[PDB]
Amino acid sequence: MHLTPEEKSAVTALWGKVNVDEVGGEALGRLLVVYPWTQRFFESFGDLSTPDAVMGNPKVKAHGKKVLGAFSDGLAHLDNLKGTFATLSELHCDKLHVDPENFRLLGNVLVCVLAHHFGKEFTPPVQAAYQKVVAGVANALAHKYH
Amino acid sequence: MHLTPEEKSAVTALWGKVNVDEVGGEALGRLLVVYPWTQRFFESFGDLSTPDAVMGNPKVKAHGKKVLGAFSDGLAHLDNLKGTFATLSELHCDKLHVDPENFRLLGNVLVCVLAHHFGKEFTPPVQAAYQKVVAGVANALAHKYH
Amino acid sequence: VLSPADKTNVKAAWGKVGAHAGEYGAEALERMFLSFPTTKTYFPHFDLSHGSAQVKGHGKKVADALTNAVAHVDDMPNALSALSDLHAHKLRVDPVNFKLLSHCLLVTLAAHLPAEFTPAVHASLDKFLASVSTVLTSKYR
Amino acid sequence: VLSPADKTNVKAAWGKVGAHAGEYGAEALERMFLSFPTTKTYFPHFDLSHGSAQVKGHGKKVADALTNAVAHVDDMPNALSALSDLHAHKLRVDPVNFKLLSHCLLVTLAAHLPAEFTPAVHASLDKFLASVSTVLTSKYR
Ligand code: HEM
Ligand code: HEM
Ligand code: HEM
Ligand code: HEM
Repeated sequence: MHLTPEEKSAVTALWGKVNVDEVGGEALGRLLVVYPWTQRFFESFGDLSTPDAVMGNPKVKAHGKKVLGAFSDGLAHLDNLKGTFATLSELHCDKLHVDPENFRLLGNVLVCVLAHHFGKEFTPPVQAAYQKVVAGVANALAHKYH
Repeated sequence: MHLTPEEKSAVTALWGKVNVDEVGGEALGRLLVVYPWTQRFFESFGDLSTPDAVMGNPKVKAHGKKVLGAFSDGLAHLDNLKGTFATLSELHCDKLHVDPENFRLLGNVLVCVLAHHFGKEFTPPVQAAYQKVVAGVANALAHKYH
Repeated sequence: VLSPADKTNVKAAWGKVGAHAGEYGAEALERMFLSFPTTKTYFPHFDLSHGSAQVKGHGKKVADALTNAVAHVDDMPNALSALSDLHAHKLRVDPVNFKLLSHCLLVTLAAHLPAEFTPAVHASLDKFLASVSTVLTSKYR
Repeated sequence: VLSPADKTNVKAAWGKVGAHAGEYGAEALERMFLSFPTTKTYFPHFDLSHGSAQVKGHGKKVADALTNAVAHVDDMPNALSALSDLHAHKLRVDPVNFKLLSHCLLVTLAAHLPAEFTPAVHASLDKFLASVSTVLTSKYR
């Protein structure tokens, strides 16, 4: 996690404009459509057989909002990602049994979603900062695995 | 490194039995044969058309000993891999233009050669400590890339 | 394998790119160089500053090769054969790098095609770039 | 693609494995669980302690599917279609993990077959495990 000060202002500046509820549902939904194997964790969510079934599923949207709410909260603690996500790391490992590669896939999908929403505003340098942030978050969510 | 004392000592005790000249030559040679694209950095070493020519190539052998020699000296700085390999990281990036993914490939090949040499002694717990060392070294070697 | 629907999605999305391919290629490359700096090790002979002519020129070459694969979507291993030889025998780029460029191409398309970059299309494009990458890497060893 | 020399190399090495296949499967899994703890997330229902019967039994199944792949080396997709379906639609193991098991299998082979694990054979075995992995993940999407 080497975020220069200017990288950090870029990340925070953009994040200020995000509707986390909406972006959360899009990112989780697209993860499940593009990388269908990630659906293994959500069998209680009902119908996930087509793109519209996944994107409009109320459980997928509510879960996306929850995932991204916790992610935002992490953007307020960029100097202590490990500490911030420690109990979630443990939970994902010991209770939910989620392969940490899933955090990396979600990070990449989140980057495409941000690109989709912001267009030109998501410049190459802004992307580069966000790539360090999603990797830092993925690493923090994995740090308690054993 | 996040090495445990029993892990640290498992690494160190095994390493004291290693013939660095032979293992270096074998690790670098296997790298060029298993992953042929890695030959791109060694056009001036001569003939590398066949495994026999690669393994018998004296420049491959001498380069292998040099690489493992530096790795060897790094095993005495486990609490500070980043600082030990900093100048080397810079050289690999700025002068040699070596994709760090190559460091990972060599690490894995190196682990296979240790197993080949030590057999029964290269137990699953001993492998796990070495996998951590080899990733640690790769990461230290890539740290100054920009 | 690409399905009928994938092929349709890719031709549709690439059709809207049209005469922007080159520009999008160069932007994909710049994104890659900045987000994944290790990829710069393959271009030591290029000037990589913003707006560099070598980057634009190479962007166009990449985009044209992608355009050719879309035009021969049912015969890609044969349409990209020469490029496959070049990458395996001369350039020898490590396979992990293909995923990095593919991701940056998707970010670039998302940034420019807001109406066409639906979930289904994103899925098809991702599968397409992975098949291209597989072909380009098929003769490595 | 597997060359004729590769098939010969792989058949020879696996032939020597012989009746130890099951033992080597189990040892490869154990090395994977220890070296790459994230892989344990796919086996929360197993007792993963040293010498557990679940690991042994699973090691046998893995080893037997590989024996079958070696015997059907020229027709892998067909011989493994069922396992390919299983991994794609039920188990849904992330593709990155196949590399991790493959590496641990190689280390196991290197450790038990010193004379047979030559550079050329090491190369062929790695290509073979990669093709098997490709096949097992070919229907994921
Ligand atoms: C940015 C990374 C992520 C963050 C910050 C995050 C955060 C959270 C939070 C706050 C919860 C609720 C915890 C609770 O119930 O006590 C949760 C639950 C869950 N997460 Fe994660 N998550 C992330 C990524 C993922 C991904 C990629 C997957 C799998 C593809 C996943 C799978 C799950 C599952 C299965 C649950 C439980 C759902 C249920 O209630 O049945 N998470 N996550
Ligand atoms: C364990 C990881 C590695 C270590 C510790 C290491 C270390 C070294 C050292 C000490 C040198 C001598 C530099 C000098 O003369 O000042 C060197 C040179 C070099 N290394 Fe690495 N190396 C590693 C891996 C690799 C790999 C994987 C590659 C490419 C496949 C590579 C490519 C080179 C090249 C091309 C040179 C210059 C050789 C020449 O002068 O012709 N290295 N390395
Ligand atoms: C989508 C995948 C890719 C495609 C379609 C593609 C296509 C091409 C094309 C058309 C050329 C020009 C060859 C000629 O002059 O005819 C080329 C060259 C080249 N590519 Fe690839 N490429 C891909 C990915 C990559 C990646 C991932 C790298 C490494 C990061 C890479 C590195 C290079 C290099 C160094 C050259 C030579 C550049 C020069 O010296 O002019 N390519 N590629
Ligand atoms: C070398 C490639 C692999 C092959 C040939 C292979 C083969 C098999 C076979 C034969 C089965 C048993 C199906 C049955 O009971 O009839 C199986 C199941 C399974 N495999 Fe794969 N496997 C491979 C890689 C992996 C990897 C990398 C993982 C995840 C880390 C994995 C996870 C599983 C799991 C969780 C099961 C079900 C275990 C159970 O509940 O008994 N496999 N595999």
